[PDB]
Amino acid sequence: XATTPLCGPSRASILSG
Amino acid sequence: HMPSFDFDIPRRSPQEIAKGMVAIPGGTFRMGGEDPDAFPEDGEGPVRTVRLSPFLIDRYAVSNRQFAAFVKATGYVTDAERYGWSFVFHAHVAPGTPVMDAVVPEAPWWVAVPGAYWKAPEGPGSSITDRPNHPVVHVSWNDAVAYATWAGKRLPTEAEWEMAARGGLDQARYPWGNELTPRGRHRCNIWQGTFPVHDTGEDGYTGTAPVNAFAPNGYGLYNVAGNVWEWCADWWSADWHATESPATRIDPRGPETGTARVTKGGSFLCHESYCNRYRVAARTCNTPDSSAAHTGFRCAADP
Ligand SMILES: [Ca+2]
Ligand SMILES: [Ca+2]
Ligand SMILES: [Cl-]
Ligand SMILES: [Cu+]
Repeated sequence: XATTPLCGPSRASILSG
Repeated sequence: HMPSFDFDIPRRSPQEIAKGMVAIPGGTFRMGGEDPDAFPEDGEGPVRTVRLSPFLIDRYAVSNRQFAAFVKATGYVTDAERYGWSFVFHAHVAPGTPVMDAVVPEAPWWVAVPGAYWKAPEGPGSSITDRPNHPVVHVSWNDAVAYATWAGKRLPTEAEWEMAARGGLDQARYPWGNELTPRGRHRCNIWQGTFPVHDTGEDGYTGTAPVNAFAPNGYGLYNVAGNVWEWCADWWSADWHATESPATRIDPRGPETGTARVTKGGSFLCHESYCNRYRVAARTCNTPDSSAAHTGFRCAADP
């Protein structure tokens, strides 16, 4: 899929700055 | 894992615990997958023979009505309520609902919605009045373990989940066999159409379905493929299970440490053109306090 498809959205993933 | 709870664990009999569960006898099965299109980072392989001790497993994912009874009895507050938001699929957010600017990298279809939680799965203004027998969603791994412990149960290991979901078939693609819609019949609730733009709802549902939808597998389990992702006990890795040892082949528990817990089964959002993760060997993970509109759980128990 360009990088591995994502099915599990994590709370950690939205933290960025 | 050592959880902390603010409710006492009630006394329950073996007969009460086993209601709605099926007994999986001890024995071996072939775990894992070797589809050449599997994503390497998912670690579906190797295929291996695993021996499991006898266990019980729920026929159905835990429902809204059941989770509501747990909350009524304990006062339990879910992770999504503590954080104040949870993940909702973009097509299910009603226009005007307050939404966060948050971005899940690579997955813009996920929306962080203040006030979305198990009883209001699309955010403020939504409810579960018409979904008592749908799987509970917006439950984190912590919430699932709390429910399971209150119920006298536990989460299945990945191997237990997969043995039960395979339903007595040896290395079939799906719980029921190798064809996705044998005899032209939908057998699970996944996406049809063009992901993430348009779900045609050919299988009857563009969101969750009741926990008893579709035919069961050969062991009597419903919606192991599709509907909602299901939390398992194990820490995630892509390669711990590549080792050949008693720890990885007899009642395997997964690695002792990790950052995300395993989820199995795929959901109403999965599709062959994107993730292809509704095959029974498929696997992914999520961090244990995370929650989403497509993730729930079923329980296991020691007889
Ligand atoms: Ca569907
Ligand atoms: Ca499932
Ligand atoms: Cl219902
Ligand atoms: Cu998926």
